[PDB]
Amino acid sequence: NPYERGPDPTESSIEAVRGPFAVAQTTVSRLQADGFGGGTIYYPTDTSQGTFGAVAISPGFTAGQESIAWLGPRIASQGFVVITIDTITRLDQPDSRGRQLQAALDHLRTNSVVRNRIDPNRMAVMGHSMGGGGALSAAANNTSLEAAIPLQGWHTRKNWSSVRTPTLVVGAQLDTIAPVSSHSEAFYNSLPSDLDKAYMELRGASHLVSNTPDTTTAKYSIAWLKRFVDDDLRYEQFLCPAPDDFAISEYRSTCPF
Repeated sequence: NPYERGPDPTESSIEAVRGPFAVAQTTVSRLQADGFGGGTIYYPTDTSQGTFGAVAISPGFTAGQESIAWLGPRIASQGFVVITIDTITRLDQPDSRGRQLQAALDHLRTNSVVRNRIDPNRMAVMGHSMGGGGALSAAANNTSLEAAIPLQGWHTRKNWSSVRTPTLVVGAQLDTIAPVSSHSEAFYNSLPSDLDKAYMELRGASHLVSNTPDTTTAKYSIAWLKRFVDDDLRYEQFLCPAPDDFAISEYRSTCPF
């Protein structure tokens, strides 16, 4: 595997707030952003290992970058280029959020400080709430994307049988804004039964668990991005079988991957 970056993983390593890679950051202004509201790009300084996969993360309804900012460096320090985005308007709906994630990803292709540090062929999308519904429609409209991770996703669209991208559905057990029964789980169920997918439910969690550093969210997002953006078989051990995790209320997957 030429996409493997960094040492072998442990539970501590995926749980760390920072991985082995030192990180820096650029900002894309609202004007500099074609198709999205700007954002911050976190990237590893070490190029000696090779180019890195790319991830775009969208916030939720009326939310901005600060709701998801902690995910940027935490994930980038594992070996990824991560852009946390603002939306064009604060009221943008999930379908619009998917395009803004795709245009944020596209913007990375041409970014001066980043394009040499990116493998443009290996990209992923994430999002909280309507931004998670954002992530799903971005995958449903780009079968080349490598991973999709809706975090307590919200979407009026329940059928995702067209998604061909490995998808990790992170639900909050006590979510009342996007309850897992009619959102997260419904998304997982309607994903192709043949897809590499997994549903993970955080025990006792509210809708807002993704808006503050949550170690369970980060550690399994990292494993999922490693396993499927890098084809890094070293990280399958954390996904298959169900994590031995108390923070996890429920879990179903299509393991083995």
